[PDB]
Amino acid sequence: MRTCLISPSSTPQTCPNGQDICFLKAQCDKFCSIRGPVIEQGCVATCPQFRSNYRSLLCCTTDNCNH
Amino acid sequence: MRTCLISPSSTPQTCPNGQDICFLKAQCDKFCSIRGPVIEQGCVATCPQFRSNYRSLLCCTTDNCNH
Repeated sequence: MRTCLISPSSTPQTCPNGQDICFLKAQCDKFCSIRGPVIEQGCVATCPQFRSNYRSLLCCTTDNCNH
Repeated sequence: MRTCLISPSSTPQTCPNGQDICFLKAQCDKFCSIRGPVIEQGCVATCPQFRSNYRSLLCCTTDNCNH
């Protein structure tokens, strides 16, 4: 069913079977002071658990909602 | 220190000690199409779990990011 925006181009793509949630994740690694968070967009079966190094995490259930 | 928006007024509120995450949950009633999801915003210690009636869940760690 679901189509989501995918990294790195933020282009809409069909989700793999069993993954009906779109996500947008901004996470800081050891290099956040050099280049800021890495942005990841994709499909998931379950909204990921929030981590202490996430600037933000959006999970949503409308097509291409993860922007 | 963390400040988050609180529903329904989009009011910035100082989070209590131990709550460093702002969240926005968009949750649908049984009939959602006319008025859209109910938007709940606040401070929280841990990002909430995603539920079967959620159109979106956002967790973030910058002041007033939960919009």
